[PDB]
Amino acid sequence: SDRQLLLFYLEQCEANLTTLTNAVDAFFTAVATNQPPKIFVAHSKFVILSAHKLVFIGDTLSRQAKAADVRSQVTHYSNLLCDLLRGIVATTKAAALQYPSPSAAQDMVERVKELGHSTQQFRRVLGQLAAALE
Amino acid sequence: TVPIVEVTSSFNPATFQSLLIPRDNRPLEVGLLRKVKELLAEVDARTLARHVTKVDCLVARILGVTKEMQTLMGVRWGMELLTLPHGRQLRLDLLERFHTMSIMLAVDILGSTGSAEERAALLHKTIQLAAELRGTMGNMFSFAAVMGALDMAQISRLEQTWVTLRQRHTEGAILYEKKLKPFLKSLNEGKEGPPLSNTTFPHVLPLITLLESEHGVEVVLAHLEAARTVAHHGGLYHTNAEVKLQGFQARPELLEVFSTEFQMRLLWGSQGASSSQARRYEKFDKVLTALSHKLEPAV
Repeated sequence: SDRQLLLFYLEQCEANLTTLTNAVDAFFTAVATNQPPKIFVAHSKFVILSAHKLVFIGDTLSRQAKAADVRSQVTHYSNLLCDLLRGIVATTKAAALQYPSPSAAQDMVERVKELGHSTQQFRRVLGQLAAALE
Repeated sequence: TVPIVEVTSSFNPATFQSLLIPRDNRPLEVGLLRKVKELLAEVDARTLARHVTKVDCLVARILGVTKEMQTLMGVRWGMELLTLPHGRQLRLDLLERFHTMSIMLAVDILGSTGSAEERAALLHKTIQLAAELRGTMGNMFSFAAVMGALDMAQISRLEQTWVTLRQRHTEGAILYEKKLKPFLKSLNEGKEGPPLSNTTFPHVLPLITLLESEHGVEVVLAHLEAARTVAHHGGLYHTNAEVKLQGFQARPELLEVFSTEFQMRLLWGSQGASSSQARRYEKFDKVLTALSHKLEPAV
């Protein structure tokens, strides 16, 4: 019952998307007010934590799911999120190491920004699947 | 519909019944402490290890998992379940188990009032248990719960006991300081863990502690990425565990001793075992340090 699943986890994803949106919001303010690595690195951890909840969900869906189209989709998005989360850790490191560096911070910011985009598109594709199933 | 979300703890001390634990028991009843010490003493560290691993694995859903259990979980294995957001109750149960076990082991030790010399021998056996958990059983969960016991401030300040462990159980003491302790330090720093092929219960305490709420952004991502290997390997741990225990001849009473419900009731008594975990744990931290001071006074 792929549809049962997708709806269940889409709903799970959705409960945690609030906290992620908050973590990311907090991240962006710290960066905008020029906070030191002590601070924004902390916020990075929170952002990486919340978003990793989605990678796990995607992995489960990659395991259960009976439809092979649905396994291909969610494996892709889970893998792709983890890459972004690595990018976030790397560029965050670089931000701290070079602090204060407006440009190194921007790289870090762009990576978080793409993270928001991919988790969005991921939730969206979860929904589009579960709907293809009627 | 399909998969559900456990909202309540799967441990229910208040309803636990047995020959050891009668209806309305007091906390830390002496006879029962004595029986528990007797039960632990009766048997070598290896069978102690086999026993906890069994229970550990049942609670963690590495063993004893029906298809009907799987359907309710949405996943095959508890290892997978504890990465998922609804795995929350599992994660909390494993945390009660972990700390409550460490308390149990610590209390047996501080209950060894004969002399620093008997205590040292008991300490040496606790270490043997941790070495067995780690090596024979490949059970990182109770391995760390046992090391957790050996490292409570209340145990590590028993100077007479440690000195005499150094004198009489020299191999043991070294094993602890030079092998076990630094192994655990790696596991927790997300360094290379135990060979998957002997593993039966992987290191998941960093992970479940994270998801419930110290580390740096880099190990934090290290525990999380690693947890994917874990979840993907639920079927390997089950296998290993079932093969490692084929022919296991369990002693009922011993299983009781290593059961969290039994422990909660033992430690906190009926009534007491239902209090919050924070309060139960706060109050015991004081009970320990007092025993510890009566045993080997600081002055």
